[PDB]
Amino acid sequence: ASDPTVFHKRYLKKIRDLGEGHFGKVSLYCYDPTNDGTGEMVAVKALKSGWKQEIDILRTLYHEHIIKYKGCCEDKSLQLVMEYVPLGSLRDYLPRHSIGLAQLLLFAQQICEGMAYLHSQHYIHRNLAARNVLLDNDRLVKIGDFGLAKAVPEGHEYYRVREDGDSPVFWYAPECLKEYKFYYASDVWSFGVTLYELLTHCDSSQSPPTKFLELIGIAQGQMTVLRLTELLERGERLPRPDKCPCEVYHLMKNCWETEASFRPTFENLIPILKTVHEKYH
Ligand SMILES: CC(C)[C@H](C)n1cc(-c2cc(C(C)(C)O)n(C)n2)c2[nH]nc(N)c2c1=O
Repeated sequence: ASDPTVFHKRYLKKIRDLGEGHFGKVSLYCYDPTNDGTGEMVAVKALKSGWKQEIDILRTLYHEHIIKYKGCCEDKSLQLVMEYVPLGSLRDYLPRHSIGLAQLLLFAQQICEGMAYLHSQHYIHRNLAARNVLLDNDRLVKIGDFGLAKAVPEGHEYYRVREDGDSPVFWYAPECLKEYKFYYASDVWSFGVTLYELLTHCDSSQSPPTKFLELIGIAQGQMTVLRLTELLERGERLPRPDKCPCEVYHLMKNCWETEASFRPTFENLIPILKTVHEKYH
């Protein structure tokens, strides 16, 4: 008799490494607390100011399309225990599997469902990329890696953070690149980029950073963020992917409205994506 959210190191046996989450390596573990021979698979992220904020946030969320908090283990450091999403990320999935257009439109829809909820709870994700969206057994999107997620203070529209280390700047709106201000609408921009990725089946050669650097026309370096910002401010965007319908590119372009106030909300995007998914099913 005790708290299920408390995980004990003696019953966690590591199967393998899964990947590098932002601010923490994720691994796969078998948790057999009752020694019944089977236990359960779980994902475990090792964390070292806001270095716990991913646990603080993710434990307050309950939704089918957001990866589910299970508990913690601190037997200095901390291990976030999450559900194991067994098919991994879309970035590594889509290039290795054949996937139709409607199925892609359905993954996009699910992301919006999860993100509408997230924003309702007054959080921003700040890391919405195909790489951080995971598939379960039924090919259901679970949104993951809340390493950069923040609580938007109440009454406010954005949150200001200048990340001392790496961040996904090729998924980031100009206000993010320029003012380090992250609105709810900024996550919609990232979703837009995430949908571009979907439709390119995450071909690395067509990936947002590959594309954006070609368009900038200058080699990667200290001035890139500035040039990317000036490029996006001139209204250039990622190209319509091959065999992507015009109507679906328009959706991406609307999520890519330069000024953040003119972008769709995740609420607004849900009916639209259902209707467009229907049209191509
Ligand atoms: C969201 C990413 C950044 C992290 C690393 N991540 C990865 C996985 C995963 C990775 C794989 C492979 C294909 C082997 O690399 N699989 C099958 N699953 C995973 N599963 N469940 C989770 N919560 C979870 C996760 O967070």
